[PDB]
Amino acid sequence: PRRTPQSIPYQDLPHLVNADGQYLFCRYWAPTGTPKALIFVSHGAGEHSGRYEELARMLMGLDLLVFAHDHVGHGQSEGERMVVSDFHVFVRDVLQHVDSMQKDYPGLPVFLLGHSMGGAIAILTAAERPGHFAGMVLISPLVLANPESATTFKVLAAKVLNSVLPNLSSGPIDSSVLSRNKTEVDIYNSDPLICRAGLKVCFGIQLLNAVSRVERALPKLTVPFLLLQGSADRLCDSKGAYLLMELAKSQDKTLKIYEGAYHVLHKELPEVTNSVFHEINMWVSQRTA
Ligand SMILES: O=C(c1nccs1)N1CCN([C@@H]2CC(=O)N(c3cccc(-c4ccccc4Cl)c3)C2)CC1
Ligand SMILES: [Cl-]
Repeated sequence: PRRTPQSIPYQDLPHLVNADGQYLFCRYWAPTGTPKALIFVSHGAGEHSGRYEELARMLMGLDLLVFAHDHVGHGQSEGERMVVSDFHVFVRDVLQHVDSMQKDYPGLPVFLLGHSMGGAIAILTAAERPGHFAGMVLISPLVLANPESATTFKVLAAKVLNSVLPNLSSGPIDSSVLSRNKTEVDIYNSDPLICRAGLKVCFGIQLLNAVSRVERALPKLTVPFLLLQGSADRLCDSKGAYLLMELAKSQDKTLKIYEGAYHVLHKELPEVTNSVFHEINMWVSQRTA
């Protein structure tokens, strides 16, 4: 039997099989009655769909059907950890899941919610189906990386690829600089479904591809969106949030900046997280009435 990386059979779990034959672990939060809309939650690099439990519960409380999967190489899905043949795999697999749910809830609007790399995936998914999605909620989306970090990575990648230097990595995710909430940092660090390994050069190249593709997509974007961004984001530079506001053609676009907040706004200090939940609730409520 095909099993998760934790050895649990997929036959016992909600799942899908992607176009490459890989099992992806799925998660669903359905309201008791007819949903008003569907919303797909797109997690980021190194994490998984279970990080979004409370936000998903809030959205299902608004009578949306919330759905997600662990991207290939993440969480309880198959694949070598935190690698991908090409970044578009993630987009393709989101569209598979979206298409399979929409046909069983025909006529319902579909939203996207994404954080960080998951926000890049949401942008590229909406740009691939222009006019299709009802709206997108973006939490610190990967639009422009920290320029020092990105430069460092490009230099390292050239040494590995071009000068064949072995076993080099620019390092693992450092959660301590991604939230000011120390309790959330500790919870993340001990989550058994995250990836704590050093960044592989092949995956960093796909993240660079993502940023390049997002840049080309921004003028095609017409989807309504809410963009939430912290001013002290060490990973997704706030300049990218301003770029997205400027270059998207969407007629319905809103930015909220959280002064002093770090990258993971939905796992930040309680005043920030509570605001993030409130703002998402009101934005989605107003667009699902
Ligand atoms: O919940 C948490 C908490 N932190 C503190 C408290 S809670 N999170 C979940 C969300 N991640 C985001 C999601 C995402 O796409 N990220 C991402 C994006 C681009 C690059 C890299 C990267 C950087 C270096 C090495 C390897 C890699 Cl891959 C990571 C990190 C952060 C931690
Ligand atoms: Cl892509």
